[PDB]
Amino acid sequence: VNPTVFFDIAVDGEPLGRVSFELFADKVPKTAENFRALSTGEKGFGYKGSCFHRIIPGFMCQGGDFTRHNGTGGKSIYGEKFEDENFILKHTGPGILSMANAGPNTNGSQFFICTAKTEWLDGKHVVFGKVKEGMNIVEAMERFGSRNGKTSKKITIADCGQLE
Repeated sequence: VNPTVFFDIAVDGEPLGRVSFELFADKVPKTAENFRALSTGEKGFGYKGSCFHRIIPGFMCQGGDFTRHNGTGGKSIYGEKFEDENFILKHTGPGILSMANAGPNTNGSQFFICTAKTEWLDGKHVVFGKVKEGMNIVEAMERFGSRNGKTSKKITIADCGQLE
């Protein structure tokens, strides 16, 4: 009953592979529904064509800024920012999907994919999903990041949507 969405990832326009995510709609329904709608684009805007603007190997891949493409933009289906829903789920290891924010109750559309267990983020960023298939593709994305987060090639979401 938990939805599954996919990202087809392209590197400088060349297809890399597909990542699918389980969204924990049972535990964080309002936040999950945000990510799901933005993945299908059914509200008229969302993630298709946007880039991963910050990739730090051994830490995380950050994306979701589809209005300014650099970490300063984005917006939710609920408006420009929505509340921290809960912190039931923790940052337990690689593959965790969590919301970026700018302080309490500032969730928009930016998210990150953890590539290591980030426990210091617990209680500060809302965890709402996990990589289901294609963790190897996230590992391949990592190799295009750097210590300061700048990517050496452009990593884009060429297509996305709902599988299940």
